[PDB]
Amino acid sequence: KPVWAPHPTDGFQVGNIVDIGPDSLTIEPLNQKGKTFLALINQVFPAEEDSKKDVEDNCSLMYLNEATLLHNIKVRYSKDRIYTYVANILIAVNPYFDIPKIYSSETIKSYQGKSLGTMPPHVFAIADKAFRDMKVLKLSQSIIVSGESGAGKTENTKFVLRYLTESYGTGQDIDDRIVEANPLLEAFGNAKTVRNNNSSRFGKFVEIHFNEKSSVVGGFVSHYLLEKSRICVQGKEERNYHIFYRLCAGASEDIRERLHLSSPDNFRYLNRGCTRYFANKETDKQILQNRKSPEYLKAGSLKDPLLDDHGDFIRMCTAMKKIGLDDEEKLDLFRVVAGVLHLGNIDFEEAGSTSGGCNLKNKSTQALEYCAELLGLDQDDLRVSLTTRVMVIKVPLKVEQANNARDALAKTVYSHLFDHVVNRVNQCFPFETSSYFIGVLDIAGFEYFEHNSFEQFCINYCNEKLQQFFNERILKEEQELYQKEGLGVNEVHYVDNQDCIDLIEARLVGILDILDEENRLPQPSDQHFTSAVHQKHKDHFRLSIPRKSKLAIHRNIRDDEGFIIRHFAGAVCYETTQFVEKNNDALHMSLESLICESRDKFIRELFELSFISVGNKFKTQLNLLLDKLRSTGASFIRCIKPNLKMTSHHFEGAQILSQLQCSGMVSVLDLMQGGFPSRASFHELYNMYKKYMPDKLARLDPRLFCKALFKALGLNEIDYKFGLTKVFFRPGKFAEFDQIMKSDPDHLAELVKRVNHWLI
Amino acid sequence: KPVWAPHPTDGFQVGNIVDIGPDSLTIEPLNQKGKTFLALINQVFPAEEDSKKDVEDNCSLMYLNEATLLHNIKVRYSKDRIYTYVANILIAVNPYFDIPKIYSSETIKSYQGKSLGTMPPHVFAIADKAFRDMKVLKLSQSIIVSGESGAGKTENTKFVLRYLTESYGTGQDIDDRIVEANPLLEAFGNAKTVRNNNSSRFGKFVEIHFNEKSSVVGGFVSHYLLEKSRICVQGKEERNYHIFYRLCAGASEDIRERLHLSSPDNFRYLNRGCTRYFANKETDKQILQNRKSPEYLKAGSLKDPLLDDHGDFIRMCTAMKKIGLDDEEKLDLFRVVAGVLHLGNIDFEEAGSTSGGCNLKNKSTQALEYCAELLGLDQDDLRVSLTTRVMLTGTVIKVPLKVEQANNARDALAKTVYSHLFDHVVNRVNQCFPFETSSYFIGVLDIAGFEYFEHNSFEQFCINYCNEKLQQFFNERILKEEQELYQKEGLGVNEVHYVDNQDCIDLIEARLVGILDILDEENRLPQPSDQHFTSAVHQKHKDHFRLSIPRKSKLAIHRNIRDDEGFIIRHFAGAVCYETTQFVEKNNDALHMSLESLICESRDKFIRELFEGKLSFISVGNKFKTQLNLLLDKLRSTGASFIRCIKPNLKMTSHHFEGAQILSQLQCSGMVSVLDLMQGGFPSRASFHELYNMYKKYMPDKLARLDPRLFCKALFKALGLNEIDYKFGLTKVFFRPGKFAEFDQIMKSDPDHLAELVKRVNHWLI
Ligand SMILES: Nc1ncnc2c1ncn2[C@@H]1O[C@H](COP(=O)(O)OP(=O)(O)O)[C@@H](O)[C@H]1O
Ligand SMILES: Nc1ncnc2c1ncn2[C@@H]1O[C@H](COP(=O)(O)OP(=O)(O)O)[C@@H](O)[C@H]1O
Ligand SMILES: [Mg+2]
Ligand SMILES: [Mg+2]
Repeated sequence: KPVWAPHPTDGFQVGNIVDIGPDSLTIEPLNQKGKTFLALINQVFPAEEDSKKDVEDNCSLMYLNEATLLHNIKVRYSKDRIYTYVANILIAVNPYFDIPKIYSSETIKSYQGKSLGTMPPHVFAIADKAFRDMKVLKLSQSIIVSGESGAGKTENTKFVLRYLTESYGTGQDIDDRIVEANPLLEAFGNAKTVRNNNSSRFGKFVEIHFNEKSSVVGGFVSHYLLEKSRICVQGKEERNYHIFYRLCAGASEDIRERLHLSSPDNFRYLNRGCTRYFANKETDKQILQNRKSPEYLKAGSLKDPLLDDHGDFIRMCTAMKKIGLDDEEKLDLFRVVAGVLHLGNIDFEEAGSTSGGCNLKNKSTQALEYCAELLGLDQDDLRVSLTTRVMVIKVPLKVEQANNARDALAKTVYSHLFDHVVNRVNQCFPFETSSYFIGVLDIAGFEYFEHNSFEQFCINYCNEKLQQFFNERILKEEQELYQKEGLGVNEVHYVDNQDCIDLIEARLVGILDILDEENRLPQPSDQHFTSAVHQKHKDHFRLSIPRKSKLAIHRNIRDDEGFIIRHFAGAVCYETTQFVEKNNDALHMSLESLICESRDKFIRELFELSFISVGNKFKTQLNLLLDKLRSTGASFIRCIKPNLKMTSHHFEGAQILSQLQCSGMVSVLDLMQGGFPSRASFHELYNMYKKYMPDKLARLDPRLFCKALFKALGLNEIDYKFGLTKVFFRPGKFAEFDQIMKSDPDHLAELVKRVNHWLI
Repeated sequence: KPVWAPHPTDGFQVGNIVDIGPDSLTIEPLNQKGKTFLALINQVFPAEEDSKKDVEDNCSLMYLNEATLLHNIKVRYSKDRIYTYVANILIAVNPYFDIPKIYSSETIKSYQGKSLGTMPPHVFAIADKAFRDMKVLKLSQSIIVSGESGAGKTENTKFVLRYLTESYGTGQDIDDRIVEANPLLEAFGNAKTVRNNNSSRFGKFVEIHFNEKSSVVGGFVSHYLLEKSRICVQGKEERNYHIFYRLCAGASEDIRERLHLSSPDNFRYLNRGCTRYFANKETDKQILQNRKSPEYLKAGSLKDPLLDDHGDFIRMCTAMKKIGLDDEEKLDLFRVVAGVLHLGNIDFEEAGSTSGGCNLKNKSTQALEYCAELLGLDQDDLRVSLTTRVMLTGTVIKVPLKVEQANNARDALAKTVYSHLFDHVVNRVNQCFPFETSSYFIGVLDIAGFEYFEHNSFEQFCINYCNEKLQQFFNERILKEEQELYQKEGLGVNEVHYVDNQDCIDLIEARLVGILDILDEENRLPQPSDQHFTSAVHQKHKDHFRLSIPRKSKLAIHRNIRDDEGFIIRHFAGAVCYETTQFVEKNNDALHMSLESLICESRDKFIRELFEGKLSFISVGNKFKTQLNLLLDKLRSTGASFIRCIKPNLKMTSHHFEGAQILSQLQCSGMVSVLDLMQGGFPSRASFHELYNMYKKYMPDKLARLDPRLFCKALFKALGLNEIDYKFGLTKVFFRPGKFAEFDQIMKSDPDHLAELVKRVNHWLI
């Protein structure tokens, strides 16, 4: 009798149905006899009889639906239980505080070799299940950690890597080198955004490699789309990459003087964003007064439970030394960071024309001197390369063009530094050969804002391709297997997004190749690119002009000023201004030659028609990643952001429900509950027990020995289902399935004995 | 200067640009000063300076666009010139009257061995180009004749076959035999529809086979999807297959009495359609009064320039006798036709409570007697098989049928007997021109043309799915492979992007989730439902570009159709809304075992030969998919030539060019896109190495010393070709449209010809 009905902020609320209408139900809310509200019949759900209980696996609920799912994970969250299963899929709700001892070395040990369901839900169990599948099925594994910005993807990725390296690594300098290399990646690739204080501005796939003995030999980090625009400008509530602030706050006085550093407000590439440090009462005392910006002295430090610019610098330097980076290497990295900062301080003024173009302002001499010294460049060569350009003819630049050459040089130098850092990290844990790998995927999900540019376009392209993988693995392949085995499982359908992917990535006519065409034209134009997209995709369902938008804020955007992509996760209107500029990874040959001919060996090694497609380079990386994903066994962790305020114990029902809906988790609740996540063929099960079986058992058809074995083990006909060639085990039966699958000879003998006792 | 701007019925109208706005052009129509209309900038095209002229190849126009194409086709049509090229593709506009001597034996001879462009555009030239390619390239050929219903596909297919057999045959009756057998195929496979008085209700692929000497050895006809529903019921403006009317109108009194025939109004399988004969003042006098239905006596005869039920019967019988069918065989065919007619006259009535079944009405005794006698069946065996169904239970037992189920068993038996008769007729025709072995073939494809009506069923669905598949072959061969070749050769030809029609194929034939497979699933269920099938289609294909619910239709006649009662398929040739009622029934080719056993165990040797507890199910859709994939493998393995037929109006009238209707066909056929791609296309090509090697034993040292490309350049220049006519690629030399004659001269391997051209090069080499 009480049901779940919609609630604007809680998602659902308890009530009683008092009336019915076509398409509607009248709901009386709990302890409010008289008051009523209407709801569409498909928005009203049965509730669990016991409202105080919680289940570890959502598949155990009497009624599995979006409302019961939300309530179950709510109750668990209020008891600081952030992990809950949906069969072998994990849901992780960001606690926004450190829950005591749930990631301890003791907690790690307790999860080792334990079947799913034998221990409470946890990321450690997902990591252990991937290890056991790799070890047993002799197949590489993938762990996909999904969710919105601030959901907890990066944190759960670290928990997976720590679990695997601590458990299946002997305990060696080599073994720790995968975990210890992380503060280095975050310093150069993470930054403070409005949604996350430690936002990842690059995607990653971290592979832990194993030998034949299922022991860690080493690892490999693949990185994607480092956000270039952040290098030069940030919003007032955002910062540039952590490294700049860690170096400004933590460097020794000798380092600060050698790099000519000062408080962040002195650098153009930092002073448009927030120049405040992450610090507490203690660490603020360790930061010298000369490193503190006026804003930091007025507003105080930024607050975060773990981020600390001074502490993170010391930790970073300690990690660098432990993984094998010497001081020379460390100082070379800092020199480039400082060089990039001084570069941003170079200002230009119009020349008297007469002679056209621009000059460096006399106030920029000191910045020019510092930048050229740190980048090992000749001062006049840098001065010339920032105010002129070559195109056959050398021509002067206007102020605006000079500001752009300076910003292009900074973005390219920094991006090349990040690539060096990722390669250097890979060089700490290399391996001659491996049998298998366990790969963890940590990358930004589908996103949109008021104004959508190339960055959003690239990320949303990635998630259109990943979505196809998710649909194919969880829905298409799973339901196909049930069909081929004649299990009669109720069919769950999905919209195929191959055409959406085609729109973007089709050869010649794909958006990426149309964009490439534009970059190779004599007069490249964003308007011309956008027109060529609309002209080449007239009848297309997925492609629309901005004037067809539902939102009024887009109706004034011209046909040649944008496009609407009807993505699987919802329509996104893109403003196409600067798509041509952002699509070029190549530095102009005049700037390229200048930096390649540096006096510094380190700088030259960063760089060891100027056009390199950002979109097509990314498509090639994405396809390689997708080939690895498709060739491996896949495990999924869906991270949930509980609120928009980074607060603990603030479960926002409506916001959480929207993520459960949008992620597609709801659409698969009935598939997953009425599914069979564990399976084995009757022949392989029979062949494994064959040498232990007596004639009475051996004479039987494989199907019949399996039947006898399951019955002797106290399994009911509900817990499993026999197909044509395979036996299938329901969710919540992983422990029993692993007991049936255990190949240990003493174990095989022991079970044959149980069968013999059951037959008598 | 005057331009082409849109016109609602003419497609385009000539006008002058007087103003310009942000998205428009203000047009003043010709000779109408002061009057104006707005058009989108994208919809206004340059016109040819000379409006009275016409060009034989549309590639010759100064401005190649849809408006100039339409006008060129129009001007030629007004001068009774129904054929026009788009390089090596032919456009054929149905004249709807006999143009004098353009298909004469004299016209046939004049096209023999002539290169494209040397003679006016004509189907004979497409047939000759296919012959020359087969002889020279040692590769089988296919001629694809496309277009909607009434466009002229069947007529142009006949012209091709007559040309090839008359030109490249023995000279005896053996070549004529392929042509002479046709009245037999049309009598059994063609019928009067609202779009065409002689509509083809089956698809065909006619192969003319050749020996090593490129001489006709024989032929082979492949047939696809004869329409089953027409055998039993037709609309008031349509008829059943021609044979029924030809036999009713032309049979001798002894034949009429032996088959117990009468006027068409006496048969259920004819009296729901139009029972009027095709006749003129003269032939109506040859039809006896006892053959004439009340409707024929009231409304008079049906009018057609060629179709005549009395005359076509005599012609059919004359053709049968000439190709080798004796009277025994002829009478056996007529007997089955009459047996099918009498079968339809068997009516049923409720049996009562005791058995919840039915009985034959006492008024149906005579029909039962006649049917059983003509089909060589026992009367009581037929009575039992039409009113009962055998079931398992494991003892064999019968279960009574309800009236509706017995009407269906009767109709299933008629459709199966008739279909088996048509298969026999196609095989018998193949037996008239067999061959032990052949080197190559020239195949002509004449499929049932794209058609839609007020109400669209499974027949239209199957027809249009096939018309779709052949548009995909055209797209793949002309618009895909062509541009890929130019790319692989580095020619830098401007890329043409067309809307593909593959997504529509996928929707229909995709495994498991395809419409054909979902329909088979439905037939295999305990309670098969059309609504359940339609729901499954909509559920598995959400937001598809080619799938839509019927209420989303543009036409008012489809907006009251329920979601589970139909679907809209967006075909390349225009959106079609299908009513899905009876899709499950029409998708079953199988006859229930009781009816199958009854017809296989006939007393008649002819009937038995027509025919060689579980579910009786054979998929019509998947059987058809398998035939089409086989045909498509054959097409993909041959050199392809295309003829695009155009229907000028919806009234079957001559000298009525409907611009808007014609333009729509030019758009939907991909001709508008082909024209674009020929602005820089190269339909003729050859390896310069293979070309150099062919002349090497004839060329002097001065030329032999040169790089192959250089001898080729010397040869092209010596032959008066300009640098604009040709283009060198990485491995091939390419020639622009309008240079076929010159390219064929370059390619001629005849040693005397090779020597003669080397002499021309030596004269050019001063
Ligand atoms: N399991 C967790 N335990 C403690 N704090 C967490 C946990 N997961 C996330 N957080 C907090 O939330 C922040 C955002 O998490 P993060 O992994 O960076 O998100 P994402 O990578 O999805 O954007 C963290 O920096 C941390 O403060
Ligand atoms: N070239 C032609 N010359 C004379 N009559 C023609 C010609 N093409 C077609 N017709 C007329 O138009 C009718 C329809 O032609 P048909 O070839 O049967 O069309 P389709 O097979 O494409 O539906 C013919 O029966 C004939 O009356
Ligand atoms: Mg992250
Ligand atoms: Mg026809």
